[PDB]
Amino acid sequence: MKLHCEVEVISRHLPALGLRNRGKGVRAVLSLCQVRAFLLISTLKDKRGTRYELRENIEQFFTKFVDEGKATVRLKEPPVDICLSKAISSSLKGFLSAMRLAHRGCNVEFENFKTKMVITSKKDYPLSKNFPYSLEHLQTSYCGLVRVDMRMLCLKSLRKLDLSHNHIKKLPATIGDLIHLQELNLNDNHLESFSVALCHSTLQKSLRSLDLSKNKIKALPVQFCQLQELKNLKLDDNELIQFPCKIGQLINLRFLSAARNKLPFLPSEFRNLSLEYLDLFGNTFEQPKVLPVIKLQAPLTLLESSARTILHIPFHLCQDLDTAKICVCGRFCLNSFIQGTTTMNLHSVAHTVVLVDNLGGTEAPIISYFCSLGCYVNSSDM
Amino acid sequence: IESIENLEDLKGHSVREWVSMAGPRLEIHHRFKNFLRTHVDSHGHNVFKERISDMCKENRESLVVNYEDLAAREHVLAYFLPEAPAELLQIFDEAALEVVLAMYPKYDRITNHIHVRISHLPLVEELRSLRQLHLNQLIRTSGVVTSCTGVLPQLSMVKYNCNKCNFVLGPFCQSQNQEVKPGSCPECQSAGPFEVNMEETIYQNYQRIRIQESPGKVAAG
Amino acid sequence: NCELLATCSALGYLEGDTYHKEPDCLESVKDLIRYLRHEDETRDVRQQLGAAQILQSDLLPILTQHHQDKPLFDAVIRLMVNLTQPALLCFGNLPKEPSFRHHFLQVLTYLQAYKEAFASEKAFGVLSETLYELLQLGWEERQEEDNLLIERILLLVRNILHVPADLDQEKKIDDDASAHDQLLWAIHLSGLDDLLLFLASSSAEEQWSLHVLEIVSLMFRDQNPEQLAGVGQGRLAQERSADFAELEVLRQREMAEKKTRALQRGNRHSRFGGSYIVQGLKSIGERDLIFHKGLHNLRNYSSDLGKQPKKVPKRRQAARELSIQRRSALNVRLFLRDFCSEFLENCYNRLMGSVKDHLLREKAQQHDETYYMWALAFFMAFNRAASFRPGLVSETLSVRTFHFIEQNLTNYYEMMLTDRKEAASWARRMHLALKAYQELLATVNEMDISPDEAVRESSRIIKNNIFYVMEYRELFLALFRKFDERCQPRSFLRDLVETTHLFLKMLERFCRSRGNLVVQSEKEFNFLDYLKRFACSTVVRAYVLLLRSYQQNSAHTNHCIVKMLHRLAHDLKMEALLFQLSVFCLFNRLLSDPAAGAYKELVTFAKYILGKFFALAAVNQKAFVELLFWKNTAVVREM
Amino acid sequence: RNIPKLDAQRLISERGLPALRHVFDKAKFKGKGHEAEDLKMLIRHMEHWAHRLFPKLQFEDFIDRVEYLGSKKEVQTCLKRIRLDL
Amino acid sequence: LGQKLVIWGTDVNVAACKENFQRFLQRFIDPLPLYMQRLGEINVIGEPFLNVNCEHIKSFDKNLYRQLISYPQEVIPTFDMAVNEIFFDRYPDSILEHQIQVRPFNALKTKNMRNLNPEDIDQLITISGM
DNA sequence: CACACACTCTCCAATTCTCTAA
DNA sequence: TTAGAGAATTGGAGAGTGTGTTTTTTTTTTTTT
Ligand SMILES: [Zn+2]
Repeated sequence: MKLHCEVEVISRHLPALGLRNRGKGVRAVLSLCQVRAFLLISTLKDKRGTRYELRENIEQFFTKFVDEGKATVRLKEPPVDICLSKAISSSLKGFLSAMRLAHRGCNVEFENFKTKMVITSKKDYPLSKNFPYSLEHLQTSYCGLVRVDMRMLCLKSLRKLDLSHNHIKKLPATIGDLIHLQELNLNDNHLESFSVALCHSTLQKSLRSLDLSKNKIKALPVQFCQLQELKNLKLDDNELIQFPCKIGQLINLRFLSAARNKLPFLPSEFRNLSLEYLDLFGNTFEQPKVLPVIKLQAPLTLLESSARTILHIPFHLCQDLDTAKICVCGRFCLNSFIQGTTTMNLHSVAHTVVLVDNLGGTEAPIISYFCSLGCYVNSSDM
Repeated sequence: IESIENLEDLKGHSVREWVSMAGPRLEIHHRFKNFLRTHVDSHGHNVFKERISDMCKENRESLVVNYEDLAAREHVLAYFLPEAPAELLQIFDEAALEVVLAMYPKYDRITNHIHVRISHLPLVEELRSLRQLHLNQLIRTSGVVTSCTGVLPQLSMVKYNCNKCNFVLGPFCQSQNQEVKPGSCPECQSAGPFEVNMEETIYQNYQRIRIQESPGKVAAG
Repeated sequence: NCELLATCSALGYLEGDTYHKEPDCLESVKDLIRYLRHEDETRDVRQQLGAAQILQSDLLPILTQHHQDKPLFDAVIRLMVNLTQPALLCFGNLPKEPSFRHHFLQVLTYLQAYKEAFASEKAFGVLSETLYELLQLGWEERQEEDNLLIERILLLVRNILHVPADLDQEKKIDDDASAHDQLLWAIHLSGLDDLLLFLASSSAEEQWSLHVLEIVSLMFRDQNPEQLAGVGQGRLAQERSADFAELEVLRQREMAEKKTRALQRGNRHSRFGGSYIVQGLKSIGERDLIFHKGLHNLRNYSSDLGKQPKKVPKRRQAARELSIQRRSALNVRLFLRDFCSEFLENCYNRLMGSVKDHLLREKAQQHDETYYMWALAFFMAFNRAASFRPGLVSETLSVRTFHFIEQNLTNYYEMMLTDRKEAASWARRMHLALKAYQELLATVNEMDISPDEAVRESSRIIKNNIFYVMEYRELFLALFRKFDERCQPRSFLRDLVETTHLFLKMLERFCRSRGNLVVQSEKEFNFLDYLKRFACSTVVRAYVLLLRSYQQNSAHTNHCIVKMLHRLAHDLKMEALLFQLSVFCLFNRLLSDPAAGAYKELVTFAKYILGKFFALAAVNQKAFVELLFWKNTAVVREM
Repeated sequence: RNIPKLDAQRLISERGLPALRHVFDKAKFKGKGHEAEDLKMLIRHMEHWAHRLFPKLQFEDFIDRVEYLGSKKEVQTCLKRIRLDL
Repeated sequence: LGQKLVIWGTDVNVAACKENFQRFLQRFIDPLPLYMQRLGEINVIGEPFLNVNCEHIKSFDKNLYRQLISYPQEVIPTFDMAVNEIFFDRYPDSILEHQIQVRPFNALKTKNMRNLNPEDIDQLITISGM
């Protein structure tokens, strides 16, 4: 009988009188009580809710969005209008049927828990099993967790999972069973590597911010590029000696921080990024313009791996995609192995750049491919 | 609704709500219809048959009623008219439309409303003498028109397209007091940048004039 | 709405001053009664007929100009009783939610409009005439036809008198004719007051005693007995001169306060800068206080100069008195004085006996003993005022009335503590009981003063009985130990303190005059060990709570407070109970008062106890810590 | 954040009564016939102590709160201890 | 307590300044008991202000003049307290609409409009102008 | 655009109500 | 008879949403030139 939903009551004088309503609902409960029938609306403001007569005096209903998307009933009466901005469709339909019956007349606690919780240290409060089941947001910090637990993994609705300053050495594959996870932070932990199988989990479509700074990761897995929902990525203070070569597939990426890592040069597909912010300070990139180019010998295998990338599960095909050599270089393509290095200006890819080194210091080396005129330019540079 | 034999006994109401409620409203409606149908001049000629016929000959949408004739023939309507002019003029317009469509059944093709205008009202006032006592009352004044806007279209019954979905908001009446704000869409509750549906909106001619005291009626200097 | 409009039109119409009823008035009125009987719980027909004003426009003219048409008159009387039904009966209670409260306010508004309309003398003249020609017949000659008509007439009068004054128009200033005053004047000119006196004095028509009591209660709703008894021929000059003198007193007080504020602030504008370091005063940190509010403020520096006071939460908000007192119209006051005098001389004993019989037989409504106790308080106070004659109230002077009042007061006390959802209502009922008890205790003193040895004998008898029985002594301590400012008003606290003062005065004089040792299976007694029960912290806490309003208290109330505290301090040596920090703040205000000369007793008592405290403080510095809390037997450890 | 309270355990026995024991060691009362100014000095010192203890409240609000706090374990135990030795 | 007061960031005692101005009022006599004549003129005329010459203050006490010039926002209210204390120590039942304002002035300009500097902020100055 | 004001809503925890033991 | 442990209600901190802003010249006309 009772209905739990957000409510907005609009007195119908307001529009013609030139006055604008609040524009959103308030969490509430509606009760169809009855010698004669009443509607009780109760909110946080009033446990002792407001009655409304409906014995003979419903004006009309609106039902175009009873599927509960951008939804309401917009129940008009003399003189008020009652809107129900979010509910569940089946119970709301039953409630509307009861309302119609009451208007025909002849026949017949809003408790909640917040998104968020915090543990500043386990000794102050352990997580235990007392968490809310549908928790959306939790911080744990300075705790001695060597590995992430089922206590946080089983939470059904997490948007943010933060373990920064904990002592994690390894993280699981089952952390990717969190459907709506958009923020994952492990700043200042002991991670040797990011979880490889986790890349193809629910986080593949959902993760929008990842932080792995102050960890001794030396390299991310090549299938890290599966995390194409990602917008923010923080990797500074690590042992990171390379980005994944397919980083160019992270088309959602806007913020990137990898300062004082061990990067010698950038991936060739780094040119495909369109960041807002890029930080690579103190990464000890290589200075020389030497030309240690890998030669092809023009084999059929290299030619096939090069050319099939332009026309593409099969593990060999996936490996060839990873080794595509940027579609066998952007011009005069021969094979996907003719590799060298050139120098890149970082304002090509970010509108804000931290000066990576001194003396101008707005540039860094990048992997390149040298079919014909590219090799000529490399010889000119050397 | 039973016919009300005495409109004059307000029974404690004021004229505005008394004529706003249904019983006296229907009684006023029938009295004005009967006045238009049966009023005759000193020669016995039915004046309003001639006036409505001329109005329908010339497609003029407006009917001038002499207040002297109304006061002589039907007293209580003249009594209530200056006290609640908006309400009684609305009722008079409805009744005049009924009589006009009785005389000319096809006049709905030319008009959808007949405006009853009042002339020779004895409540004459000088512009310098208007007070708060005259508010919401039918006054009569004299002056020289010193300013005129162009004839401008004004919203009268306005409809709005919803800013996201294809629904159209219901008819809102324009008041002369403030801009009408649509509120929120009852299909989806959005309240964003709504826009007028020009094709489904009803407009009316608007013209704002400024009148002042005639220069021969103002004092020198 | 429209069908009601049709029937209301069918009632008829007024022309100039004559009402022309339609022949179908009977069936239209029956239809109106049917609609009212078939009302919604929102009382929609009540609201609609009140809005249509048919009570003012049709029914009163019909009642006043077609009273010979007996079936129509009876139907109109029944309809008017139905319409004038009070709002608390209409809705059962005060609604807790906005919609029903709006409907309650609508019905109350239309009831106030009916009360405004009913001040016409013609209506009450017709009512008095029809009641008179009915009561002319013998009781045995009456049938249900006439008995029910007497019930409906008296209920109509009761309903019209009961109506609350409009909050809008209750701002009338004293010596002006309020709507209630005009209604009482209508009763006076119609002569229904004499019919009420007849009904009260009649032995045959005793069946209407409860009704007549309720009429008299609602008639004397606003009045005070001593103030009313003081009315007389020469009052106009007295009240005029008093008004002028009080005006000048108010003006002088305001001028004095304005001068003090003008000195507290400087003679420089507020943006005139300047800052000081008060070297001795440590701030909330360890650094010296920096003062910015001007040098003028440092003469009477306090740290709370710029602080916002705190929101008292809803539960802790003190109870406030429900109405201001206003001096009603002089004509109405003279009429009520004459009514009260003649009623006291001719009616009161029989009416009170009849009401007590009704309460004993248990054929009265739930709370009619409240009306009984009201009548005790009002009419015994009026009797003692002016010419006191105990014969006029001898039906009330029995010990059975003391017992009945004590039982009711204890019942209301228990129900106030238990039925918490209307604790204020139980407190008001208990206040009526307390005032009745107070008036009995005052009347025995007046009997002692009076010259008749017979009434002195019976005064001794009743005093012996009351002081012997234990509950009369223990009830004061029971009330003090569970009084709550949150629930009971300061007027109740005033009445409790004054009644306690009078009770202890009588008991002390009684025991001083003669021993009379046995009390309560009896036991010994003495007044000193009785007074030691008033040495609890709660009672003195209540007494200082009343003392905080010494500026607004009556002089007699201030004497009661200071005499009780002087009894506890000087005679029982319990000054350490009253050594308190809040009490010392109140003493600080008393000493700093510009009108301190007007409170010579209070400031002298304050200086006595302060001198005792500072002697103890010089001997022992821990008394400063002892000031901070209320105490039990630290009153002796400090000693 | 740590919103403070005038409760039985934060400050009443920490910056409160132990300091109130010392507040009047250097007081300057002058005895009989001067009770008014002696009380003014007393009220000023008590008000200053209360302000430095809990600065959020006015003095009478502080008094009405601390009188309620007089019923609590810590407060009366400290009161008896101060009565006895230290 | 007034004796504990010092002007903020100034090391000048308000009570000592008040006493110095009181003895100035009591003992300065030679513009050719000077200012008690002005107090009597206030008493009979009913105008709540006292004009005082800063050169007289300087010649009586250089340090008091330096305090007045440097810290007028505190020193001038201190002088108001001093003069009102003297005036109502005398003439005990005379009634005034307001407390007296001390109005120190230099007979001639100390500065001109072009040379006013931020060094002169919250400082007593005298300037000539139209 | 964008940086301050102005206003509403929600959650959190601190106080008071109720029932029990010292 | 006091007061302390557990449950429910109220105060207000703060998170989130929406609104408002940064003398000059040419030409006419009446009266006075
Ligand atoms: Zn829409």
